[PDB]
Amino acid sequence: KQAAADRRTVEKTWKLMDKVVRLCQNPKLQLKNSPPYILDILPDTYQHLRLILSKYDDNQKLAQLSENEYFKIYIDSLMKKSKRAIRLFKEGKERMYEEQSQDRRNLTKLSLIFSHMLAEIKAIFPNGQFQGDNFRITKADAAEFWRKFFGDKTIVPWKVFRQCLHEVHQISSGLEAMALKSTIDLTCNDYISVFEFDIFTRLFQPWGSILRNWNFLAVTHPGYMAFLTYDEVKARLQKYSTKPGSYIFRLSCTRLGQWAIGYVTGDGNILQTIPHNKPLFQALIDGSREGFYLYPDGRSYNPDLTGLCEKVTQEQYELYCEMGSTFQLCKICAENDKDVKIEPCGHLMCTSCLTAWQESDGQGCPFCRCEIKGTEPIIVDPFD
Ligand SMILES: C[C@H]1CCCN(Cc2cc(C(F)(F)F)c3nn(-c4cccc([C@]5(c6nncn6C)C[C@@H](C)C5)c4)c(=O)n3c2)C1
Ligand code: NA
Ligand SMILES: [Zn+2]
Ligand SMILES: [Zn+2]
Repeated sequence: KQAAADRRTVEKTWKLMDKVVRLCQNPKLQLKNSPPYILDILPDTYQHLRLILSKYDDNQKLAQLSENEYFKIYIDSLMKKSKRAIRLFKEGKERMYEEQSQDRRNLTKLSLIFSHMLAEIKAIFPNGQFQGDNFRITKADAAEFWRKFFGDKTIVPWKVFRQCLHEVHQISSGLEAMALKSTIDLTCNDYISVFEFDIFTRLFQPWGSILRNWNFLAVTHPGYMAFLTYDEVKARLQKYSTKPGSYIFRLSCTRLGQWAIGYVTGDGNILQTIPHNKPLFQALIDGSREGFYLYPDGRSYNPDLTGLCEKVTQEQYELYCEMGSTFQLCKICAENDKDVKIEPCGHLMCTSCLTAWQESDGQGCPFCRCEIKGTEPIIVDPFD
């Protein structure tokens, strides 16, 4: 239960956001020219929040806004992520100036989250006016699922979303559900908004086989490159500029919900194509037949995608989860955060899973089988 999003609460996010901007303005960091551009995202976020406040310009309008379920979650997540970014500079110290450090990698993860939060607030409050209850989900079969399970809700907890999604498309394991959460929950707030749902269903359409499309195209395909700028797509394909047909497909934080396929032309140039509102697997099948998309990431084997027209190991899901912010999530249930540490081994899980485990098997830790001498409540941060 988050606090009401009153004017005072909104302004606390601006004060925390101005601190993040000040910390990121250190020339040693070189963030002025560093995508997705946190020095442009936080001012844009501030201007959007100001635009919202101007549309709810009276006591009664502000009473409606502070009670808006989506706005309350937005302000609460913005406050939490800004604080996490300040905490990152405080603990990273000199490591914040080394571009390859894990502390700078964590700053890039937060930068992507702020970029996604900005696109989300602009879609849900276009021109500063709430339109979440009138949001258009692009795929009709996806729209029918949202309306069936969540009615006119603009946002739902991940816990509820996953359970309802399982009712239509079965999720086989805790690791798969964790991998899925990092893919849909772009703002890393433990909620799925209708906007995040619309992005995921556009990327992995058609709806009828959405988890098969996601497992194949994002979890196991060697051509998948996650978020990349065009300059990184070029650097990635530059080593293979001597092999026409080499290709990769990436997401763009300035074109949410669409794919960009970068490839080597017959004359050695690197060009890109944005497929239409049609499955990515059909664009890869078409381009393969026509000799444009032959070697994913420059490698000779191009997986047979025709199966998707008419298998994933636990290790693959674990590696997929690296870029995400799911370390705080219980690996067993993939719906509650880790809040208990087993002693002496130190494995972590949620309280419900440990209780369920002690009432079921209980013959040692569920991960290492070592004798459970004790338990200890803990708080886990996604960057641990
Ligand atoms: C715009 C440029 C800026 C400079 C840096 N480069 C390279 C870069 C760097 C990072 C990092 F770690 F440093 F922050 C990174 N994190 N990240 C990512 C984060 C959360 C989830 C995801 C998904 C995913 N893709 N594979 C696994 N999963 C969980 C794709 C989603 C639908 C789910 C990805 C991603 O794409 N990153 C790409 C990008
Ligand atoms: Na979210
Ligand atoms: Zn659990
Ligand atoms: Zn253990």
